Amino acid sequence: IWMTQSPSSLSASVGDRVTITCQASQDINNYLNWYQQKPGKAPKLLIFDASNLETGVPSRFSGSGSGTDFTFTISSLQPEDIATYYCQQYDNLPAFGGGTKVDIKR
Amino acid sequence: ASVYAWNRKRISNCVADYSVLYNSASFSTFKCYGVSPTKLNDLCFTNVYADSFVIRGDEVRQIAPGQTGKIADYNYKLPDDFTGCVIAWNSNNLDSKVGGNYNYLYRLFRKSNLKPFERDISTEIYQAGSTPCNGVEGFNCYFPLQSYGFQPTNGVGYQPYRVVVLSFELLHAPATVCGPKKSTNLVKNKCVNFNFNGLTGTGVLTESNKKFLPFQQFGRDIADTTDAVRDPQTLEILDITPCSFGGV
Amino acid sequence: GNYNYLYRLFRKSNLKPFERDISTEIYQAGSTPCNGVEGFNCYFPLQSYG
Amino acid sequence: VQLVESGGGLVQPGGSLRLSCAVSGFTVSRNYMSWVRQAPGKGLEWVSLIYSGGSTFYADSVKGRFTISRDNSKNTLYLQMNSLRAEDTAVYYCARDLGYHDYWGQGTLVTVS
Amino acid sequence: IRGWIFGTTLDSKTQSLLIVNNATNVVIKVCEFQFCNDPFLGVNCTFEYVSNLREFVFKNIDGYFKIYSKHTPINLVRDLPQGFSALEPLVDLPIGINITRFQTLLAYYVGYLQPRTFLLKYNENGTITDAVDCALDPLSETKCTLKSFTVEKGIYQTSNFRVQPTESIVRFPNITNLCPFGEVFNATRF
Ligand SMILES: *[C@@H]1O[C@H](CO)[C@@H](O)[C@H](O)[C@H]1NC(C)=O
Ligand SMILES: *[C@@H]1O[C@H](CO)[C@@H](O)[C@H](O)[C@H]1NC(C)=O
Repeated sequence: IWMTQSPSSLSASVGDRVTITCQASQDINNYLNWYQQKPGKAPKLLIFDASNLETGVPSRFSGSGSGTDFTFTISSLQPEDIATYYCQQYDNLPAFGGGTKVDIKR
Repeated sequence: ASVYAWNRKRISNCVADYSVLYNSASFSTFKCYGVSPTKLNDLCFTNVYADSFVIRGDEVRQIAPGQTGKIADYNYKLPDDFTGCVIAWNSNNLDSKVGGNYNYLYRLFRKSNLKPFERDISTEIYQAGSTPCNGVEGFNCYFPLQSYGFQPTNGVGYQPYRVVVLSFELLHAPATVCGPKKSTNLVKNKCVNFNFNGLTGTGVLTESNKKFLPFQQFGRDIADTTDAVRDPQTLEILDITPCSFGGV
Repeated sequence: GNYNYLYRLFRKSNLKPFERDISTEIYQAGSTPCNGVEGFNCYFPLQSYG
Repeated sequence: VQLVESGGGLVQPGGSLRLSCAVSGFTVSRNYMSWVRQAPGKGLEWVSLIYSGGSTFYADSVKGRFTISRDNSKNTLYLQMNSLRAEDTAVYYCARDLGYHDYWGQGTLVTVS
Repeated sequence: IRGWIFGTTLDSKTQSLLIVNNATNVVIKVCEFQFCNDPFLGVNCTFEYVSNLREFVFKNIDGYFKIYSKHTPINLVRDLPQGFSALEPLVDLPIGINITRFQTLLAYYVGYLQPRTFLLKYNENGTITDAVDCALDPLSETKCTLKSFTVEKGIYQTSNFRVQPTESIVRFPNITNLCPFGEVFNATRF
């Protein structure tokens, strides 16, 4: 199962609604997690099981999707959300996505 | 049953027509270790055990001797010297639901791997850290079971599969599970090598004149020689006249 | 893992003394003729040692 | 709650190195514990996992060369690396697996050249 | 009389045969039943089957429970009738449960089998019409050594009589010290 994460880079502004897409080569039910990683820092778990926001993560991050197409939704981007985001297939071979870098729009 | 709570059925005192299994096209996995299912029709066993459960396709490989993983370690484990058969078939049409069937569970945490044929159904809160949980979930305190997500649109690896493991057990007791052991037609007035219920010989079978009792099977002459037999299917008594011979 | 060493796993009858069989005929494990095509119940008689 | 890993260093190809991961607030032997690495400028790659029951598993790129283990008395996870290659150069994190990993260490840097 | 219980403990600790004829239905079970102290009737199962003077023979050989039976009319109260009759086989259970003790479920009579040699007379119709116990008396010994229910006058050699020992004598020298095997197997150097 191949995880295709798109786009590689996306530019957004503070307060925007951001949509990151992770595409699996076939149906993986809801077995997907999302991570956030900032330069020089360890990854941070945001959502597990495709639609369970991890405790303490702000309400902005919203996860949804089922089957073969999954999305991470940041309802209101804040300054500390510019980072790289990774999807990971769960209950399998821990395959990771290529990552999406969210950068400052200008 | 769920894999963590795999059901076991004991088969005893019957005829096991294994052909119905190994001639069936309804099974995608049929792998027997240490035994050929064709030869099972010629063998008897004290007991047979059918361990039935449901997993996902990618986990089917874990149902085999010397295998590791979630299912092998925490749900169902086969011995390294396992003798018997493993049968598995897709059950997407039966165990999947459009909204997702979560009735099937698997054990996600356990303090140690299962021993062969061990069954663990406890719902104890799993203590992942050094703080005792005392039955209360929280940080480092997790439920040991998790539901499968079975939808009809799931990939074949994630689709449900029903698995039955047949194991054979011989004890210090009579073997009561036996194969078919079919028979053939019988011919009279011709020299035949015959094998009735438990006895074998050579001779000519002829219509008899005796009146065997309802419970008598094998005749006997004065000099401890088989004389007549009761045909197991037809309630007729056959005299055994040994085939002609003599000096030249 | 060296798999260059093989062993025959199926045969229609037991070998006679000092008999040597190197044939690669497909063993028909079921009632369906194989016609030289491997598959379900149609096996290559040899298997490699691990 | 913190994961404190150490042992990364510069080493020649074919060399050996053991990484240690001291845990606090979590019992390594009671958890799914993994090593995950990140090559310079690349994404995350899962390396190895040890089950609570003791079973271990490895990514294909490291199979036969890396060994994961743990010490209960020291509450510490280990990654023993042998026959290191240039492509093993990465920051190595140890993480607790709930595949969804919630607790990460700060990472230790391995350079093979 | 209604049925029988066979087993070793018969207290739900090990399998035990239970045979009961409930008034139209014969039922045989081998479950690990929990029995009462006095299991009377109102005035893990490995097998289950469902279907004046009466005689039965129960025995257990090589895991097989043989049950032979015979029925006959009678006009007598105070004792068994004198006469001869053979018992046919009815059941051969492959149960495999070893029995040590048994109990009845309701006047009756109980006897215990012994490994004896018998001479049986089969008539033209295959049925036993008479028997001779080969160890009952000298005449019966002669009958079973000649293999004929009637023996004509004469003197026949049947067996050999030998006295039996009355006491067992064991003699050995009086030595106390243990053999120093330890110094050889536990020797520091070999
Ligand atoms: C056995 O089955 C055959 C038919 O297959 C039948 O004709 C015959 O009566 C049966 N015998 C007994 C003893 O039931
Ligand atoms: C043996 O049975 C036949 C009929 O089956 C009968 O005519 C005969 O009288 C019987 N023999 C005796 C001694 O009663």
